Amino acid sequence: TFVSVAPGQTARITCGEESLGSRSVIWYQQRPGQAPSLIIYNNNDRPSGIPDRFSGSPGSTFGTTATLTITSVEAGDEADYYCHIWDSRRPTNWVFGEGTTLIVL
Amino acid sequence: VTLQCTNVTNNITDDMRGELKNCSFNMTTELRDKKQKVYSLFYRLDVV
Amino acid sequence: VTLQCTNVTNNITDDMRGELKNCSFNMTTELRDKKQKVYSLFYRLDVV
Amino acid sequence: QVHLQESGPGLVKPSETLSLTCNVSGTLVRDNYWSWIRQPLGKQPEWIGYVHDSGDTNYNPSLKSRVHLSLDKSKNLVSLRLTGVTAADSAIYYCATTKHGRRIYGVVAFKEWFTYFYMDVWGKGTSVTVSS
Amino acid sequence: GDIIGDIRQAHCNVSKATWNETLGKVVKQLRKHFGNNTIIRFANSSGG
Amino acid sequence: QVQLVQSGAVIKTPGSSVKISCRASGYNFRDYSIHWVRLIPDKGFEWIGWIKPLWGAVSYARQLQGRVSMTRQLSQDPDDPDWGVAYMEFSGLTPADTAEYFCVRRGSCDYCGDFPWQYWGQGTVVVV
Ligand SMILES: *[C@@H]1O[C@H](CO)[C@@H](O[C@@H]2O[C@H](CO)[C@@H](O[C@@H]3O[C@H](CO[C@H]4O[C@H](CO)[C@@H](O)[C@H](O)[C@@H]4O)[C@@H](O)[C@H](O[C@H]4O[C@H](CO)[C@@H](O)[C@H](O)[C@@H]4O[C@H]4O[C@H](CO)[C@@H](O)[C@H](O)[C@@H]4O)[C@@H]3O)[C@H](O)[C@H]2NC(C)=O)[C@H](O)[C@H]1NC(C)=O
Ligand SMILES: *[C@@H]1O[C@H](CO)[C@@H](O[C@@H]2O[C@H](CO)[C@@H](O[C@@H]3O[C@H](CO[C@H]4O[C@H](CO)[C@@H](O)[C@H](O)[C@@H]4O)[C@@H](O)[C@H](O[C@H]4O[C@H](CO)[C@@H](O)[C@H](O)[C@@H]4O)[C@@H]3O)[C@H](O)[C@H]2NC(C)=O)[C@H](O)[C@H]1NC(C)=O
Ligand SMILES: *[C@@H]1O[C@H](CO)[C@@H](O[C@@H]2O[C@H](CO)[C@@H](O[C@@H]3O[C@H](CO[C@H]4O[C@H](CO)[C@@H](O)[C@H](O)[C@@H]4O)[C@@H](O)[C@H](O[C@H]4O[C@H](CO)[C@@H](O)[C@H](O)[C@@H]4O)[C@@H]3O)[C@H](O)[C@H]2NC(C)=O)[C@H](O)[C@H]1NC(C)=O
Ligand SMILES: *[C@@H]1O[C@H](CO)[C@@H](O[C@@H]2O[C@H](CO)[C@@H](O[C@@H]3O[C@H](CO[C@H]4O[C@H](CO)[C@@H](O)[C@H](O)[C@@H]4O)[C@@H](O)[C@H](O[C@H]4O[C@H](CO)[C@@H](O)[C@H](O)[C@@H]4O)[C@@H]3O)[C@H](O)[C@H]2NC(C)=O)[C@H](O)[C@H]1NC(C)=O
Ligand SMILES: *[C@@H]1O[C@H](CO)[C@@H](O[C@@H]2O[C@H](CO)[C@@H](O[C@@H]3O[C@H](CO)[C@@H](O)[C@H](O)[C@@H]3O)[C@H](O)[C@H]2NC(C)=O)[C@H](O)[C@H]1NC(C)=O
Ligand SMILES: *[C@@H]1O[C@H](CO)[C@@H](O[C@@H]2O[C@H](CO)[C@@H](O)[C@H](O)[C@H]2NC(C)=O)[C@H](O)[C@H]1NC(C)=O
Ligand SMILES: *[C@@H]1O[C@H](CO)[C@@H](O[C@@H]2O[C@H](CO)[C@@H](O)[C@H](O)[C@H]2NC(C)=O)[C@H](O)[C@H]1NC(C)=O
Ligand SMILES: *[C@@H]1O[C@H](CO)[C@@H](O[C@@H]2O[C@H](CO)[C@@H](O)[C@H](O)[C@H]2NC(C)=O)[C@H](O)[C@H]1NC(C)=O
Ligand SMILES: *[C@@H]1O[C@H](CO)[C@@H](O)[C@H](O)[C@H]1NC(C)=O
Ligand SMILES: *[C@@H]1O[C@H](CO)[C@@H](O)[C@H](O)[C@H]1NC(C)=O
Ligand SMILES: *[C@@H]1O[C@H](CO)[C@@H](O)[C@H](O)[C@H]1NC(C)=O
Ligand SMILES: *[C@@H]1O[C@H](CO)[C@@H](O)[C@H](O)[C@H]1NC(C)=O
Repeated sequence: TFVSVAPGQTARITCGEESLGSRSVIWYQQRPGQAPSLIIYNNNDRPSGIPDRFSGSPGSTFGTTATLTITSVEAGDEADYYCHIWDSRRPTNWVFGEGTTLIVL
Repeated sequence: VTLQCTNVTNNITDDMRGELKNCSFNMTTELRDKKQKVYSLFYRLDVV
Repeated sequence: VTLQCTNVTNNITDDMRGELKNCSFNMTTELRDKKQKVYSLFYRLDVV
Repeated sequence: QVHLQESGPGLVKPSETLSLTCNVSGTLVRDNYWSWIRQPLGKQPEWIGYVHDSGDTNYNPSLKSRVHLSLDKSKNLVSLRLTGVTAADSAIYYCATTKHGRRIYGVVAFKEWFTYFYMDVWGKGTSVTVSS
Repeated sequence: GDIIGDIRQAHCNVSKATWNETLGKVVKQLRKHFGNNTIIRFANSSGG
Repeated sequence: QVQLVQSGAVIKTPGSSVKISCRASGYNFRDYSIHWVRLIPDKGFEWIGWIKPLWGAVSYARQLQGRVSMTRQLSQDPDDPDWGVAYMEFSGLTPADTAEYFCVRRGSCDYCGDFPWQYWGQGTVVVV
């Protein structure tokens, strides 16, 4: 669960199980030592304050995995990422997914 | 054959009821000796 | 039924191949409970 | 402005009724969905539950018995309560504000949707450990 | 076998503007056999 | 011949719910309707409702709706396909409902409405 990408390139964070039903993922960002924050609050929609460089995967597909694509990776992306999936067949996931660290050169 | 059926993988709420049952059973293959274990899906209006 | 076949009793040379297979199997008798063990002969173009 | 000031005993003896409060900033407790998150040491965080007045008090079914969330509208305070803590709940805690939202995937009249949750702003947190 | 996607109920649709207009027709011709000022109502097939 | 055998007499309390069998035999049960007639003293006969027993499509009276329910059970064996049984669950009784209950059947007559009932049941008296 470690992805090392030098800056200038792109990054793809993969979390969660396979797509069983129609999903609605929730993506977070954990600062080291601090409290987590929010990145994506739907399949693709994001709140204000973060740039457009963060993106997500649509949850209208069946058989894929909840990705997290980042274009123009900078030094501020050196943090811990957590997926929080809400599938329509499995019940409420009270724990977050596989936390992957995106360390940048 | 006497089936063995569980809930289909779905978000089972108490208000709704299971429309589709799982029903994994035994059935003879094309060879008369062997018996494969296969599964299917079945509606609730087809199993008792 | 899943057969069990050996070479027919013959002088097996490496150049020739077995044209007739032995193929002793199991098969129900006229009674539904008992199962006799019978044997036959079969050509190689009939068994896989 | 929105932020969350917390409290905590920190070092707790086992098998004790653990409690934890979390202050407000500007916004009142009566007008937001309130949720609580525990993050273990170096692990992925775990949703303790979510609380609100008028019904929305559904807990995490893993614990489901020793937890009790509660509101305090007079002090403008939210509160967590744990009864009989073992040595596995030694973690950090988080009070947080959450927004809801429905994602329809079919007919809305056949109850074919769900209401998810997401926590936009979080508290600063506290380390509540249990040892001797 | 498997069901891909979501478990949704099969349904049917009719247009409410069209269907209520058609019941406005058949409630007029029904009064030709049962007289006027007759409060015609419908129901949903009591049993069976 | 056509024979309709009913159930025996009962003694019920106000607020109970009777069930009156009517076992038909001697004809193909998947063809002919079965009605139910209640005979009250000082009021004459009174209809209740029919049951077309191919599928089980029923229709009751207007003043007895919500209180009557008629089911049927067919004969699912090819060794004896004529017999069958109709039912009637008369719910929410009253001391003003004590009467005699008859299950009838139309005649195989072809110039003949559904209502000129030929063969009758033996009669079941119900006391409340
Ligand atoms: C008989 O009549 C009924 C009555 O209308 C009709 O039911 C309708 O069924 C359709 C589907 O068959 C339902 O359509 C869904 O609608 C929801 C809600 O969208 C509406 O509301 C939002 C509010 O914000 C508006 O923005 C939007 O424009 C609509 O007005 C949609 O969300 C659904 O689409 C998503 O989900 C699908 C499956 O997941 C995807 O295939 C689709 O692409 C959408 O996914 C996208 O959006 C997601 C949103 O987060 C996003 O996360 C994804 O990544 C992706 O980008 C869907 O269209 C409709 O609601 C029903 N009507 C009512 C009143 O509820 C029957 O269809 C009709 N029968 C026949 C045979 O015609
Ligand atoms: C063909 O389609 C028709 C039309 O939909 C169906 O008729 C409906 O059947 C359902 C199921 O029986 C009915 O739903 C029930 O309604 C009851 C009355 O609702 C009123 O009262 C409640 C409070 O009691 C209010 O909340 C509500 O807003 C209404 O004002 C409810 O009491 C029932 O709920 C109870 O049972 C369920 C299940 O156990 C529990 O989850 C509940 O908590 C509660 O205990 C239930 O909701 C519906 O009313 C019918 N529609 C009507 C009468 O117009 C037919 O059923 C369908 N055909 C077939 C064969 O199914
Ligand atoms: C219908 O009928 C035709 C006519 O018979 C068949 O055609 C013959 O098929 C056989 C089998 O393939 C052929 O036999 C082979 O001939 C090869 C060529 O023979 C020359 O070379 C060898 C040395 O290499 C000399 O000794 C010989 O005198 C010839 O000068 C041989 O090389 C083959 O032998 C090899 O394989 C066998 C088996 O593995 C070993 O035992 C040998 O030691 C050696 O390794 C073999 O003998 C024959 O030539 C064909 N006839 C022709 C071409 O006229 C058809 O096959 C048949 N139809 C069907 C469907 O089978
Ligand atoms: C997969 O399945 C699970 C199990 O059902 C779903 O979890 C439920 O989600 C619904 C979301 O609507 C919750 O419903 C909410 O209940 C509140 C009160 O709950 C009472 O009842 C439950 C049992 O029914 C008790 O356990 C509990 O203690 C309470 O006594 C209501 O107040 C809520 O209403 C509010 O939200 C709706 C949303 O539309 C508004 O319309 C209302 O006006 C109001 O604001 C709401 O109805 C439910 O509690 C959850 N749990 C259970 C056990 O049912 C998942 O949602 C589902 N889907 C996934 C994971 O995608
Ligand atoms: C009806 O029930 C059957 C019986 O459980 C379901 O089939 C089985 O489902 C499980 C869970 O998806 C499968 O297990 C998985 O297998 C993959 C590949 O081997 C593995 O990588 C996973 O870790 C997991 O073990 C299993 O393969 C599958 N089949 C059998 C024969 O057991 C079935 O899914 C149910 N019906 C529906 C509609 O879901
Ligand atoms: C399908 O066949 C298998 C093979 O016989 C059955 O499995 C055995 O069933 C008997 C009777 O219940 C048990 O005593 C054995 O312990 C079972 N063995 C195993 C390895 O499972 C099985 O029950 C049959 N039915 C289904 C639905 O699978
Ligand atoms: C014919 O039936 C017999 C009787 O069951 C089979 O013999 C047994 O086969 C099983 C499965 O291979 C073995 O575990 C037993 O040890 C066998 N017992 C004996 C006494 O042989 C036999 O395999 C069947 N098939 C053939 C081709 O004979
Ligand atoms: C039933 O479905 C058909 C096709 O899915 C609908 O016909 C379409 O209606 C829309 C709305 O006016 C038009 O824009 C399309 O051109 C129509 N297509 C065709 C092929 O006719 C129809 O309206 C639907 N009816 C109901 C009651 O939902
Ligand atoms: C499975 O279906 C039965 C059918 O009555 C239901 O009672 C039960 O809640 C469903 N779910 C589970 C997990 O058994
Ligand atoms: C029997 O037939 C097979 C068929 O390939 C052959 O290889 C084998 O040499 C024959 N003889 C024996 C003794 O197995
Ligand atoms: C149905 O059509 C009639 C025809 O005039 C109209 O008056 C009525 O408002 C319509 N809608 C109903 C009965 O809901
Ligand atoms: C009922 O109303 C229609 C209106 O067109 C009228 O023609 C008819 O005569 C009326 N019926 C009677 C019995 O008057």
